Amino acid sequence: TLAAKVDIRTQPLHDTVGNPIRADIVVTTQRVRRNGQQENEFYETDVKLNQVAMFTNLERTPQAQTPAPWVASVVITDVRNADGIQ
Amino acid sequence: GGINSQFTRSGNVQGGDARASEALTVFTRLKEQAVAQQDLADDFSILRFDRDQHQVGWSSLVIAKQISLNGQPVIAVRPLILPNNSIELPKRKTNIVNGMQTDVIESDIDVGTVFSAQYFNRLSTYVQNTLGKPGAKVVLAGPFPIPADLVLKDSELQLRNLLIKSVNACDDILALHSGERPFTIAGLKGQQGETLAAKVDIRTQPLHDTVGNPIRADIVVTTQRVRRNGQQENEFYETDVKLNQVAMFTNLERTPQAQTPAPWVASVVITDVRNADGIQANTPEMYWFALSNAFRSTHGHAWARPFLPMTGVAKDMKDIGALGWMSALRNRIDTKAANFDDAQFGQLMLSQVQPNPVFQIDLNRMGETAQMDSLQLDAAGGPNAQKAAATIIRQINNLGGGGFERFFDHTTQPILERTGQVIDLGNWFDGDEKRDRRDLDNLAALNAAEGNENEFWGFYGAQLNPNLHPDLRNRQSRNYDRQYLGSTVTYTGKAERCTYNAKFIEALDRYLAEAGLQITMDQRFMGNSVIGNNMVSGQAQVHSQYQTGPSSFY
Amino acid sequence: NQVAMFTNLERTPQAQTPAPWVASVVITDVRNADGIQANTPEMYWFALSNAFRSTHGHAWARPFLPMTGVAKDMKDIGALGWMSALRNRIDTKAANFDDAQFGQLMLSQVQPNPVFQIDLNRMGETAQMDSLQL
Amino acid sequence: NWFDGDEKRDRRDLDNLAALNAAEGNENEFWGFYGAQLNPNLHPDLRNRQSRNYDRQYLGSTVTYTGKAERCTYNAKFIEALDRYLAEAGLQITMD
Amino acid sequence: QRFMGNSVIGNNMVSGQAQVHSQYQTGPSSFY
Repeated sequence: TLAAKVDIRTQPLHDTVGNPIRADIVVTTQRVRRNGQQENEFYETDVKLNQVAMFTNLERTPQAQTPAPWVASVVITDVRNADGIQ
Repeated sequence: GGINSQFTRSGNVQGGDARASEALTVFTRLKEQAVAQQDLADDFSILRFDRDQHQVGWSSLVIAKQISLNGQPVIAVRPLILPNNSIELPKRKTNIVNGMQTDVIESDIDVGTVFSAQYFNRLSTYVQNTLGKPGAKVVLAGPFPIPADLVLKDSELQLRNLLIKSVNACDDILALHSGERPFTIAGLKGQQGETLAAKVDIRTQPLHDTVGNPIRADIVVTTQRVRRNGQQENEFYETDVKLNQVAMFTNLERTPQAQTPAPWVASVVITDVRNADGIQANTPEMYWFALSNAFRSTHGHAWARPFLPMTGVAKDMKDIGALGWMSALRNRIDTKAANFDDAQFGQLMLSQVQPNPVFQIDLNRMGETAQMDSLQLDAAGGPNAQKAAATIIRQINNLGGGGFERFFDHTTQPILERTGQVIDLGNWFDGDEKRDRRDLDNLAALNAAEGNENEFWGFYGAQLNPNLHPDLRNRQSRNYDRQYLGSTVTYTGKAERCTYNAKFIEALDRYLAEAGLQITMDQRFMGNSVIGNNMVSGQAQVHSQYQTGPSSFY
Repeated sequence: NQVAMFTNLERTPQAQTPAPWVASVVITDVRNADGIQANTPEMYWFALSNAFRSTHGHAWARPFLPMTGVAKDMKDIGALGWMSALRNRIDTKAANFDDAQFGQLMLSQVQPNPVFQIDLNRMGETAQMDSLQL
Repeated sequence: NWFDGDEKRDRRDLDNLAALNAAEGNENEFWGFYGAQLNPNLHPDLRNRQSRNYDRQYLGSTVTYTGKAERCTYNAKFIEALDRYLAEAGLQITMD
Repeated sequence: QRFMGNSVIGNNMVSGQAQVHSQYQTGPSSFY
């Protein structure tokens, strides 16, 4: 089965040339192949496919002063595949 | 997986471990250099245990030396784990329940859990297949991981010392399996009119491991040979007169009594036990002889010496005045004052500290003395409880003649006790130099949190609460260290704390003392401490209704 | 079987680490089940043996804890603080007060072990055993 | 037995804690009440008189005496010996 | 003479408690 794991980060991600990229929320997709008597304890075979880096930002609607004043907008910065996949 | 084989784009990316080949090359060059300088002998081999083609958590380096005993080959191995920071092992998930809600806890995996029975079985099979002997017997000599965040390009001396020590350990285990003369104190007389002296020492800078790992050490007890004759020659020159060294530090524990006995009890923790640098041999009977020096620290209450304030500086991390926060007066006792001195320091220690200490040891299954720490952990409790105790008793009997039964009875007396406490091993870089993570103790936490008792009590419960799950305790301990110490903490391993039996230490000391071992070494009135021994118990002897009713029984 | 018990506090004569007060448990009534119509001497000791079992989890101190909602003020345990180090009484029936420091109070002012006593009566239902014990 | 406002109750409800609650801060009166119970020097009739006066003072006017009883203390070792003998004799009782 | 308390109740005290029915991971060892 395919499982998706969410993650919250505080250190920025890095590009292939060392360029930092802001990333607060990281969503990944993995392959879970846990059978009954699974062998290879503590050893994993590259079970990971995708990775998306996201961070949220707040925008204020122009209403003078029940709806909330602020609206949360999520910005997608980087989309990439697994390192193993060429 | 199959995706790469399904598209097959030209070029290769990743798929390799680069912290094993370089280490192997470095070790081969170091071995060649050592052999060239007539430091070792070309009789051992160095092999690589790749994780990729063996499917294991961590790659390792193994140093195998083989001999022949009665026609049966014997191989001794000293694996060296090689953790890498470029890859992440999958974490371990645990579930706990609180009321109507269930949550998932993500733990972390240490080096110790990687080295399991299956790992050693695969390593032994690989070594047997590589060396050409399928049925050869394989005996472990003690694993020793190489810590991460260590640059191998400029650490040649530590690696060289580690290799020589590994060869020495392999020789030691091979000699023990072959069978040699046990080390006894009867051969330490020297028949030359010398005596053994023990010197106590108080330190402030941490001790260092063979790979630069800091170790906290406040009290150091050593044993030396004093050979000062009449017209002694060689002035200012000394010939390696030193045998043992034990590093100790004290910690305070509070008994649960509501508010004449002192509120706090002092517990002494033994961190490192080692022999002299000159001595290249390590045998089981030397370990107990070195450990016997720990009890000698109570000759003049030397365990309380580090507690007294130093003049001129105040790090405010080990201040003893914080002990007064929970005393009868809410505020703290103010040291660093003109009036304060040793005159009432003794009064404070008498009125708030128990006179007798407690002895504890921080056993580590992955340290330098792993082969004895594992044995003591097994003797503490488990399926192998009788065998370990019998082996320990046999070793103690072998050291110093025999007849240990007159002082101890292992049949109906526990040797070591497990307190159910797990201690992290790490280092935090102070402003001046790298220090040890174990510097944070009960007194340090009390100093950090001036008056808020609830936070300190939460921290104290985060260590030894039996009701709370161990993973939560580890999480709280890792959060508190970050809160207090700093952002430079780097964990390296795990350790367990155990408490020795009170009678066992005294019996061992008395047995060694009676076995011909003689060790020599080194104010305002307060009242009469001897008048209370003589007290009359009795009282002077001088000559100077119950209505009933009918009973069916009689 | 069924045994009815209630605890009472006695004060040892010590002038001012041992707790000032000692708890004494008084056994009032010992009886068998309603269905059983037989009364023999060997059942009395079997029933009385149940009295010692009340100390399995310090169950003798359970009635002392305050009840929520009502306060008859006749069995209040806060009066024990009148002769304590502080002159005033400890104020129960408060938001902060709970079992967290109730155990602390019992440890610091009540002896851990109880005392067993019996109120023998030569004219009660079990007169033939009360007279023998007297 | 003394008739409470709601229903008839038992006279033994008045104990050391009840007397301490009734007398808030006057320690001397409570000490006199405590001595009225187990003073060996004072005669038993005076102790009964004081105990009958204190009950009237605290409980109420509905007290109605019915009999007499005596208090005794079991031996500490006897209870433990009896419990151990019954336990070793094949009796197994389980609870929380 | 004024009463001060019961000096004999403390001699009789129950010492015991009511008697009712109601990990350890290891590693390789060279010794055994």
